[PDB]
Amino acid sequence: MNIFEMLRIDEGLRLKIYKDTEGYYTIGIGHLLTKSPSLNAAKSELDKAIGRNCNGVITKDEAEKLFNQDVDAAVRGILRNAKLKPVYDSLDAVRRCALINMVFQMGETGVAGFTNSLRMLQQKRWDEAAVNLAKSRWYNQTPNRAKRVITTFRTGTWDAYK
Ligand SMILES: [Cl-]
Ligand SMILES: [Cl-]
Repeated sequence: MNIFEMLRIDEGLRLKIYKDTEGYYTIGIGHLLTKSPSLNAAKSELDKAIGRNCNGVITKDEAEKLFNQDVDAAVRGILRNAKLKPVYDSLDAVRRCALINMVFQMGETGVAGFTNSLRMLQQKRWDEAAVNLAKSRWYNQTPNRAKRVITTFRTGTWDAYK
C-alpha cells in the first residue's frame, strides 16, 4: 500500500465538477478548484488547471496528472515547512504517509495548527496523539476518514485501509 492508493481510497475519483464535503468545487482525486460559490469560477479554474476547455469534465488521465501534482506539492510543502519538516523527519514511513494525507486534505497551514498533536507525534506518544487529533473539527466533520488516518498514526500499519 502506498500514498497514492491511500489517498485514492479516501478521496474517490470523480470525472465531473463536484462539491466536496464542505461544499467547495472539486474535480478528480480531491483536487479543490475554488472556494468561490460560483460554478463559473470553477469551470474557469478547471480550464486554467488543464490548459484547455473542459467545460466541467475531465478524463481519468487528466485526473491522475493533477493527482501526481498535488501529492508532489504536499510532500514539498511539508519539507519546506519549519513546523512540519521536523515531525516528518522523525517519523517512520507509514506514519509519514498519514501526515501527507492530512496535508493534502487540509493544507499545510491547517496541519501546522495542530501544535499539541504534532508535538506528541514527534515524541512518539501514539495513544496520546490519537486522543488529541480526535478533538478537532476535522474529526467531527469527516469521522471515518479521520479514524482511518488516526489509526495509521496510532499503529504504524496499513490496517485501517485493509
Ligand atoms: Cl493546478
Ligand atoms: Cl468521513
